Amino acid sequence: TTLLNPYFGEFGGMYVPQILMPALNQLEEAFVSAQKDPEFQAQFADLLKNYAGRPTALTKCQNITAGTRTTLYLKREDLLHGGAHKTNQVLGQALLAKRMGKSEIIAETGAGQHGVASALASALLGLKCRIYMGAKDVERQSPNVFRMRLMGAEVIPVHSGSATLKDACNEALRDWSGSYETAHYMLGTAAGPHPYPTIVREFQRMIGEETKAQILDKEGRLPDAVIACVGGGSNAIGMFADFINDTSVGLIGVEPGGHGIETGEHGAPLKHGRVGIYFGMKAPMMQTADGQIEESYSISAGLDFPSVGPQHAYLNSIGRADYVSITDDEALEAFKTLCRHEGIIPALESSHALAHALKMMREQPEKEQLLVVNLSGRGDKDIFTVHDILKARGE
Amino acid sequence: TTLLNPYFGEFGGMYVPQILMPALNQLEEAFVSAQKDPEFQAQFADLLKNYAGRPTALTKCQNITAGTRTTLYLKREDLLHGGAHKTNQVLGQALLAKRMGKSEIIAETGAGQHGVASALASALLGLKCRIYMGAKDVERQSPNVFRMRLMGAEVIPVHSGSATLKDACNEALRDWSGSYETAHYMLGTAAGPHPYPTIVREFQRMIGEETKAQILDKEGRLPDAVIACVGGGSNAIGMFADFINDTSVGLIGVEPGGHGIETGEHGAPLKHGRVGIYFGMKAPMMQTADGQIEESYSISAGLDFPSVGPQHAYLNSIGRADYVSITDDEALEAFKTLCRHEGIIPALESSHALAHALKMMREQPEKEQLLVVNLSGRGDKDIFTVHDILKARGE
Amino acid sequence: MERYENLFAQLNDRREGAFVPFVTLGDPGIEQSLKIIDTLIDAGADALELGVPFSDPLADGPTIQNANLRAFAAGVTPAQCFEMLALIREKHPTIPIGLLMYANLVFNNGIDAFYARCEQVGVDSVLVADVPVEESAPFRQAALRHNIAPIFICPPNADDDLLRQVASYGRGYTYLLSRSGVTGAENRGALPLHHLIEKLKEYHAAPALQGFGISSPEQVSAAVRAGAAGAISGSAIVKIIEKNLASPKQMLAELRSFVSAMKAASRA
Amino acid sequence: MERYENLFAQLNDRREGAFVPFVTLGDPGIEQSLKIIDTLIDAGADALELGVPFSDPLADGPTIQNANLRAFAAGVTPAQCFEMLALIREKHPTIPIGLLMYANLVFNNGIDAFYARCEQVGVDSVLVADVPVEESAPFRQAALRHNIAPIFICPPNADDDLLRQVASYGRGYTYLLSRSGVTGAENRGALPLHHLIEKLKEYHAAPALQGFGISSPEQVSAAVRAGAAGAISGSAIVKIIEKNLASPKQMLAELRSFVSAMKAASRA
Ligand SMILES: O=P(O)(O)OCCNS(=O)(=O)c1ccc(OC(F)(F)F)cc1
Ligand SMILES: O=P(O)(O)OCCNS(=O)(=O)c1ccc(OC(F)(F)F)cc1
Ligand SMILES: C=C(/N=C/c1c(COP(=O)(O)O)cnc(C)c1O)C(=O)O
Ligand SMILES: C=C(/N=C/c1c(COP(=O)(O)O)cnc(C)c1O)C(=O)O
Ligand SMILES: [Cl-]
Ligand SMILES: [Cl-]
Ligand SMILES: [Cl-]
Ligand SMILES: [Cl-]
Ligand SMILES: [Cl-]
Ligand SMILES: [Cl-]
Ligand SMILES: [Cl-]
Ligand SMILES: [Cl-]
Ligand SMILES: [Cl-]
Ligand SMILES: [Cl-]
Ligand SMILES: [Cl-]
Ligand SMILES: [Cl-]
Ligand SMILES: [Cs+]
Ligand SMILES: [Cs+]
Ligand SMILES: [Cs+]
Ligand SMILES: [Cs+]
Repeated sequence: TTLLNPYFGEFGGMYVPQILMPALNQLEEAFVSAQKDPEFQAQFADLLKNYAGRPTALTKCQNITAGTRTTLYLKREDLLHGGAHKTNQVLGQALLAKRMGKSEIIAETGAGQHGVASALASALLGLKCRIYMGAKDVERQSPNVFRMRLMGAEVIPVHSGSATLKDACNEALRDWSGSYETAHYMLGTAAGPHPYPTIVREFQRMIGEETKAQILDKEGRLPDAVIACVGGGSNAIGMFADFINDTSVGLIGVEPGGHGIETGEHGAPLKHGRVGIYFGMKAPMMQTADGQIEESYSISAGLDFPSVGPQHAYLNSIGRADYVSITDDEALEAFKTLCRHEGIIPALESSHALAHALKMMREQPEKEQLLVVNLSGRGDKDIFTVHDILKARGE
Repeated sequence: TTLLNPYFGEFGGMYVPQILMPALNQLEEAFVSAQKDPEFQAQFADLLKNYAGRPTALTKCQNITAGTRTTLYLKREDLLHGGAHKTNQVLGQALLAKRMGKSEIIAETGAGQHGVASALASALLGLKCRIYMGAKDVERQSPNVFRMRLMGAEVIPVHSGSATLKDACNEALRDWSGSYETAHYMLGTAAGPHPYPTIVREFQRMIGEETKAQILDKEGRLPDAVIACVGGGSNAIGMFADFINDTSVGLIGVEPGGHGIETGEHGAPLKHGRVGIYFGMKAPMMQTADGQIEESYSISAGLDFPSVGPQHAYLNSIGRADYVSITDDEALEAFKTLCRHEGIIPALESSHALAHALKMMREQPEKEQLLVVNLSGRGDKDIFTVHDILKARGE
Repeated sequence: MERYENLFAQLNDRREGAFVPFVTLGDPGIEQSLKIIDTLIDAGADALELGVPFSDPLADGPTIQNANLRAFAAGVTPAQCFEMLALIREKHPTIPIGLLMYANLVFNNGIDAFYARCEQVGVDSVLVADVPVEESAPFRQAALRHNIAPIFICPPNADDDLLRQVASYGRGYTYLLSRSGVTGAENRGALPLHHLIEKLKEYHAAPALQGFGISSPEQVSAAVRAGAAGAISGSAIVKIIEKNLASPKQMLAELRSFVSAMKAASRA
Repeated sequence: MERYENLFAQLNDRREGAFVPFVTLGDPGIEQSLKIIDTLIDAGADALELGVPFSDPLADGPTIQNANLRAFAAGVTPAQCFEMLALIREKHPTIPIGLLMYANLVFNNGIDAFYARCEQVGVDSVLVADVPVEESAPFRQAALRHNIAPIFICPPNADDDLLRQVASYGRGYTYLLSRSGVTGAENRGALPLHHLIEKLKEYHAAPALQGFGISSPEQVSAAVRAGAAGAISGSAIVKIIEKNLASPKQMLAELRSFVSAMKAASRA
């Protein structure tokens, strides 16, 4: 029994060992309670404003759309404290953890942005934080490992499986199944068992709410489409939520195409996977014929995950949102383009969303369209990775 | 002849080769014109708000002042696009460059934050940017070198002298003396020949203006003191300017004490140097008995400069501002403390200001005082340097 | 079939508890795994709990994670597991066989078809580790339609509602979890919780087997003395396999010794 | 004294321009520097421009930057420069000697005292590179009080106001800058700007010497033909020093050859 619906159509649910069900029910009750608590809302709002720096800017691109009929704005989650949208919902979940009398935090991280967010919130609010991170990601997102540790978080490399985000997720959940009496699992994306996809959406939805107010102010209308990259789905659902009932507004989610869908080295289960049960949820996933979970791949650690949050699977199924993919090379071109022509260094995850918006413009350059890209984070964590590539490439 | 006063008492002036005087007069006239131009003011304001992310938050420390009568707020210039206060005045100077019909930018950088700011503004506004950086700083602030180059700036290592900020300054000015017909020198601090100390102050003064409005809103009064680190003096004068006529408000500037004033390895000329003429200005500087310019030292590249802007020398002389020093070890402790107890990773430059505020609190813990520290930048650029130190230290 | 019902009736008549080893099917290869299983039975196992290798076993600690990996290194697939199960049943007609499954492997090509395959080969129960009672309906329905017992878990902190649901929905045996956390020999569970054992009996639940962290005869004795119908040990058994990979004869001798000692403890 | 006035009168009588080499005092050491200077004079230099080594010479390019560094490596200080100047004057009573100074070295222990030291040793002019006319008052006042000519710069883009100020405030000679930028042999300045030369004469300025980038006899001839009273060459001279550090006799022979050729060009 739950207070809220754990499903989005066929997708979602609470597919965890029985041991963890009380913890999920406790979290759901605490969330419902907090959502109606003016003191909680005021505390959360104060942290967002005065600590994290909300509202974030909405920047009109001055250069990259020249000579086309595309107007492009970027929602600047890259300017949020910590450097990505991840910080928003961590502040809410950290307050929930305290509400529930818990003094420890477990988190998984891939790009290290959720880990940095978890570490900073734990330092601020007096929680003991441990972060699981795949060993491959420890290497390719190394600046974030240094950041987490300087903030006093324990960072635990995960060498099992692909040594990437799914492997960190596995270890986080294993840990929680033994430590839930004292530890809150601060899941970092809109996936996993209920109530996480719901809580993460509700604690990210200010992204789209602010976007709407900002675009109305600057343009006097709604966008033709909002575009966001999709790993587990948090930044995209945060941007999408407040627009779901605005039927004219396109919702476009961008999965990582990796080396190309045809190579099998990608992270695009919503469009190229099939429904399965893993990580506490019924959702599209990359899986073998026999139902083993496949290893994903993306140049971007934050998108390198073989599943996707259940609300995205649902929105796709009913046609309310469209999902596409962008390859590593497309993402890199968009990264370079934004750096050189707008003076913004985007996260490689966010570069997938930008790459798709640039394609929408370039494919149909006389199509009048007002677009918003969710620029989910800054690319400081990626500069060494990108440099090494462009050099090996001979640039 | 000038339109504005080039001096602050005895300090300042225009001590450049005769060749450069027309360029300085042209810049001064363009600045005076722009300051009265509503279109220019609107363009600058729009960039600050919608591109850079102003106003920046004012964060109340929740943890580091516990058990004392100090209330401490941090002005969050670390949240500005680019990661430091440097971005504010670069946007204004870049618009001046365009106003004057110039298509190229020269800048010096030490911490690489002014270089990153110069590069991002040049990418946005269509200017060709070249940045001089001492070779020592290329190493110890390496993340910023990668950032500048990805944004298409040319970064030129300077091996002469100390291979630090003064050496980059020297090369920038040498270049400008030959290229001023086409290049604007985007000086990055409140120093150098008139009109730079004035322009930099006026294009940084929103820091203190916002601080005043924010502290009035939250506390219903002015601060007892505002505290800022002082390299050339831009972030400090930006914080100080709007408070100069509020005689009750203390203005405290923090120079780098390096390995200790007594070692001679520091960057604290205002308090430990003597008046000289260098880099286009009459100002306190670190100099030998015979008047050779001494090499400075600081753990922080942004403070590692053997002079100081003339308005700070003036404010000190009349007693309106007080100047102190903080050593490398004090700065490091403040860096660690903010990371672990507030979840903010500060620039090592900014950590000098914080360290002094922490001393004010700890020395007199029952003294009631409302303080603001200008947190001039984020410490992403410093994390490798700090890590290496704490490790060698055996932490 | 009634294999668990018959076993528990026989054990009751002898005033005895069950000892039930867990191994991963195909660890460290198909042939050695079959020999391992025959050894477990010959040494006194009353029933078996058998893992089908899965890519991401989120209720298992390193020891059994490593068992899964060894089976995969030997190229073991669910299809090969079903071939093994048919061979085990053909040799051993009465021993209850329970599978430890993760949901995706059951759900993969249809839940009904999975349970139908289980019936074909003569499996008696299926425990789906990541499906709580709250999500169990299509799994337990399919199990019962194919004469398979669906196994449910009673955690230490189980409330009354959960006790009633587990008693009603489960068959064959009730899993009495020793402790929170994941499988592992090193992390010893608490004594069986008498209150849960007694409540399950009040509600006519299938007999309880205590599992997780049971690695010693003393713990088996303690489970039975507390009123559980028996105990399951996995990691302790698997460690013997892992230790003796280059010494297959020694592996079987040590498995035999251990299983015999654990079974002796069930008579207490 | 009237050393520049006397020189220019003599040169005029001979219908000749001046050739004025620049070197850094004490490059590559005190003794070799003194020999270098005697060689320049013997080879036909009409006057000298002599640098006092300074830590941060912001109007100089790499060649002269490197001259300063060599002097510092030899431990050369301003005090030692003044000792050298006294020795040069004692040998050469009539040759005009001008110092190239940076402001801090003049301002350091008092502007008046600096110019008083210059007079003591028999220096004729001081050019402070980073002090424009706009900031010059205390420098030119102190210079004139100690019978030192303060030298001011006429850049290519000089406006009329600047022309009048330079004519009024300067003495000895007027510096006619070839080009923007910093010192350097490789970056050749334009032809002397006749308009500036003619305006300086209209305003009774001290006679003009063209400097920056003058590295060849042709450029010396061109300066004089355009109506300048002569030309200064620094980097070209210093390169001969730099090239021949391990070969002091060859250094002096090449300096002599070059200076002789540059002086011959001044007769054009
Ligand atoms: O002796 P140990 O500690 O290795 O425990 C071995 C248990 N093997 S098993 O198949 O009973 C088993 C039973 C239930 C499991 O998860 C669940 F409880 F969530 F359902 C996992 C494994
Ligand atoms: O031949 P080059 O190119 O080396 O030029 C040598 C010039 N040496 S100098 O002492 O006349 C000289 C004169 C003026 C200088 O700067 C100033 F113009 F700003 F004042 C610098 C050096
Ligand atoms: C998985 C991580 N990051 C994901 C990420 C993503 C993708 O995750 P969501 O789909 O949950 O927004 C997008 N943008 C940025 C900047 C990101 O850091 C992480 O930081 O742990
Ligand atoms: C010199 C540089 N930085 C200086 C600096 C300073 C010191 O310079 P000002 O005194 O001009 O604020 C303070 N804080 C930050 C974050 C800084 O980056 C530079 O980035 O080029
Ligand atoms: Cl429980
Ligand atoms: Cl733990
Ligand atoms: Cl626990
Ligand atoms: Cl649309
Ligand atoms: Cl000029
Ligand atoms: Cl150049
Ligand atoms: Cl020029
Ligand atoms: Cl005060
Ligand atoms: Cl299946
Ligand atoms: Cl049954
Ligand atoms: Cl002096
Ligand atoms: Cl005179
Ligand atoms: Cs456009
Ligand atoms: Cs994904
Ligand atoms: Cs306090
Ligand atoms: Cs300084």
